[PDB]
Amino acid sequence: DVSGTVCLSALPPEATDTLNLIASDGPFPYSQDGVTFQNRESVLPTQSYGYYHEYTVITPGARTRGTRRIITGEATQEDYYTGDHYATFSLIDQTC
Repeated sequence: DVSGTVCLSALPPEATDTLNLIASDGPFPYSQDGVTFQNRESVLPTQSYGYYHEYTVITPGARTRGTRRIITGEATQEDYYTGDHYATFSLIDQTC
């Protein structure tokens, strides 16, 4: 299930950066950014394979990819933020 909605302005500034790269279709910091997200645990609504894609939300000072990501849904303005490594998700509202 989705944990409600959250304004983009209420997320880390890196979330905004990630959405800007997605808008320009890259380039991304990680060649894997953009890979299909399976939604294997069905946390997000059920959709066909390829409906979702995952992108890194950089964590300051991290040597790894961290636990922050943005999962895009193919629908317009459909984006999910996870700060706990795919455990929970919140719908991102870019209008606030």
